[PDB]
Amino acid sequence: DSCIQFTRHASDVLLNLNRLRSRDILTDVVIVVSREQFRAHKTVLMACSGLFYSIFTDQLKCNLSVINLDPEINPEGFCILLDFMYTSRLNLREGNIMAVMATAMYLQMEHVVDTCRKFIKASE
Amino acid sequence: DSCIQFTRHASDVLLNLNRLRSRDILTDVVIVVSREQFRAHKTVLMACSGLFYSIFTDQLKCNLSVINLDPEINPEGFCILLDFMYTSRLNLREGNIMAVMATAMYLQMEHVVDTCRKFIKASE
Amino acid sequence: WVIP
Amino acid sequence: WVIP
Ligand SMILES: O=C1Cc2cc(Nc3nc(Cl)ncc3F)ccc2N1
Ligand SMILES: O=C1Cc2cc(Nc3nc(Cl)ncc3F)ccc2N1
Ligand SMILES: [Cl-]
Ligand SMILES: [Cl-]
Repeated sequence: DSCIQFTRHASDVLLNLNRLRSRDILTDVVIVVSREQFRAHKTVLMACSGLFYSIFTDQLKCNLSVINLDPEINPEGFCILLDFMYTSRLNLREGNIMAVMATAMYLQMEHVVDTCRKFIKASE
Repeated sequence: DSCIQFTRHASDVLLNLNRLRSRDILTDVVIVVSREQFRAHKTVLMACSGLFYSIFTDQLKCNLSVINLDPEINPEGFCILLDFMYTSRLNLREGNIMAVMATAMYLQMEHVVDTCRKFIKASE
Repeated sequence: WVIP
Repeated sequence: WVIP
């Protein structure tokens, strides 16, 4: 086409979606990871995770307001990945990298799995 | 912080949100612009437009599944702006620039209003 | 704004 | 991935 494009638009949209999450505006699901609860927008979760895309495109599950993740999932790993979804920034540390990688494999976040594998390879 | 950042994340999120819109997945509002109807995600509309941010943060209006815009709004102008919200690309043409600018002023999309003003100034 |  |  003959379109013009605003370079910062996608980053500005994501920043505003994170501000809505912070302020609990129009959050429509609670993700339960053992004793912890995380509120989020189903659309953002689906846009970032192959697991959430499969869950919310299912005719029965799309209507649930609460999703319980596998008990082996670490809440801190999930929290780091949820922050990544809404900000593009991944808080990857020697002390959390194994939990983050395991959670990203479970959530089907291929780009995160890729950077974790590379950082682990560099340490060996 | 000590975060790493995935450059393409925000653009990839927006691309997936547009794929959900195309497939009518989890769209939760219909915007009526005279005889035309547009389905969208309330969160994307709020992230892009000061008018939709004000509408969906209102305690009564946040619950509406249908929003009727002012009859002076041109459906084609709205369609071009809705496409911009989900893609960052603005289909600005000599034949639509006045309708696009008027719609962007109404929707409170300051960056769009800015580029329309500049293109109009260049023609004079 | 840019030409994409 | 980059250092932001
Ligand atoms: O690593 C990843 C990240 C990821 C996100 C999605 N998300 C969607 N995919 C499509 Cl095709 N349309 C809409 C979506 F929201 C699917 C698979 C995967 N795998
Ligand atoms: O030209 C514009 C575009 C625009 C978008 C928004 N959106 C939100 N603003 C904030 Cl502070 N938090 C969450 C949001 F979804 C408000 C005003 C304006 N004016
Ligand atoms: Cl990813
Ligand atoms: Cl704008």
